[PDB]
Amino acid sequence: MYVKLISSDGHEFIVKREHALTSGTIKAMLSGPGETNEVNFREIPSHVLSKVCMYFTYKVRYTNSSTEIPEFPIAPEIALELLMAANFLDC
Amino acid sequence: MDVFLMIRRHKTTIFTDAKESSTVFELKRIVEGILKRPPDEQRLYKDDQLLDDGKTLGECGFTSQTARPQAPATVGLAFRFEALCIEPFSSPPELPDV
Amino acid sequence: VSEQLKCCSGILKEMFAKKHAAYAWPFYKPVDVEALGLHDYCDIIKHPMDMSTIKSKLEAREYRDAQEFGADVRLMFSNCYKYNPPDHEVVAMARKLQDVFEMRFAKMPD
Amino acid sequence: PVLRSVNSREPSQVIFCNRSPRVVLPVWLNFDGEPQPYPTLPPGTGRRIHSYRGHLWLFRDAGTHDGLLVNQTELFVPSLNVDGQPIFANITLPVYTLKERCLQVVRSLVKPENYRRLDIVRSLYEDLEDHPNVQKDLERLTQERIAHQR
Ligand SMILES: Cc1ncsc1-c1ccc(CNC(=O)[C@@H]2C[C@@H](O)CN2C(=O)[C@@H](NC(=O)C2(F)CC2)C(C)(C)SCCCCCCNC(=O)C[C@@H]2N=C(c3ccc(Cl)cc3)c3c(sc(C)c3C)-n3c(C)nnc32)cc1
Repeated sequence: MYVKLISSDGHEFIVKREHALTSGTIKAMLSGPGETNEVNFREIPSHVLSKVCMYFTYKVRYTNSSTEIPEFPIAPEIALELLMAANFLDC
Repeated sequence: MDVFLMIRRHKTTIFTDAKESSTVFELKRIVEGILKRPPDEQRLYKDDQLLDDGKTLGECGFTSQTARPQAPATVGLAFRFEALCIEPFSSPPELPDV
Repeated sequence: VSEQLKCCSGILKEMFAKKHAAYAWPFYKPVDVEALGLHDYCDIIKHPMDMSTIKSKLEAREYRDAQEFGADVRLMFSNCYKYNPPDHEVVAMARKLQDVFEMRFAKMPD
Repeated sequence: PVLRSVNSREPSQVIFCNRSPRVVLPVWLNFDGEPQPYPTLPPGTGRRIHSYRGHLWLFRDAGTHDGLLVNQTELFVPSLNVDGQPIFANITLPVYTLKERCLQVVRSLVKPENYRRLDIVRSLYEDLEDHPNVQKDLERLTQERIAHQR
């Protein structure tokens, strides 16, 4: 039902499994070759992974919309680190 | 109307949605379902403000405009009762030249 | 006068006929300045006119004689010629439709 | 000459409605398939549009040329007005992938000659310099219709 995403600096992020599967990397990590509940990221810190989880809820919420969706905001400060994270996670 | 919350305590953080008409107690029922802690053993805060179990999330100030998917509203959580302690997220580095 | 205004309705009825649609369609409804992206039509063209407006005035018996009806049909074409340069496709269409009108209007009983 | 407007002289009353927070640049594909820029729509605004049956439209961020959706698809083609009813074209943001959304923000802050001075992997440089492009997307959409028809 839920999955746990852990950041480089301890922080745990409990997120719906269906939300986290938005990421190709996460989907591959806790699926099977031919299954786990926790995923640890050694190189993604709190302020980044928190924003990635916000993107998951946003993505699941507004893909079903048909009339108007809002912009996904990104503060200039986080922009560079969030890009590198988005690349690693394939979302 | 759906409200998107970020339920926080120490170095834990739960991303979950809930109706505006939903009560503070029904949110404790979700926290129980995840962290395995009866509702009477938890408290919910909004910026150092105790929330009654009878009050709805709308009456607490969580609305469609405040609690959005891309920008969810923070809910404080405490167990036993311990003092409310939410560890802050890490700092982003200086805006790189350019 | 009653029999002449009956002709006019018959003329306008034929100008709306599908056989003329290939070049008549621009003049069916009033000129929508927003839809056509025109910022000057209302400055140049003081009295807008179209077949739809004329049809209403015909059914509302607002035309006293056939010469009042013809004046408005010629205003419609005048507005088009006034606003557009002669090389524009709409002018060629206006002329082809006026060819039809002037032919029928010239066989008006008296 | 596959994605192009048909030169029907059959009129079509349309409404363009900008329900994005971006300034929208409508692009009409002319009879040779060449893209033509039309006047931009401010955010939250709508307006009546005179177009014709079989005319291909495509909407963009006027500033960055980021692609936008129209009735939840990339291309808009007017039908014939049934009983003179207008055809509505509702322009919205797509749910961008977090990657493509981050590129947009990094592009809006960094000058193209300075992309090389960002401390990131070589594959993110080549993704930054690969600006959203009308000519690029038209190539994709052309091949999507070939496989769809076959
Ligand atoms: C302001 C704006 N903001 C965001 S989009 C936008 C916008 C601005 C202008 C327009 C105007 N519509 C177009 O440009 C449409 C959209 C697209 O489907 C392509 N397009 C065309 O008009 C194309 N033409 C055709 O398909 C045909 F001509 C083959 C049938 C173009 C782009 C190849 S040519 C249009 C550009 C030339 C504009 C001439 C400006 N003059 C007028 O509009 C005068 C006006 N002409 C016309 C007229 C124009 C062409 C033709 Cl064969 C017949 C009549 C006219 C009327 S009434 C009426 C219902 C019309 C259509 N009219 C009358 C009477 N007197 N004057 C007129 C639409 C949106």
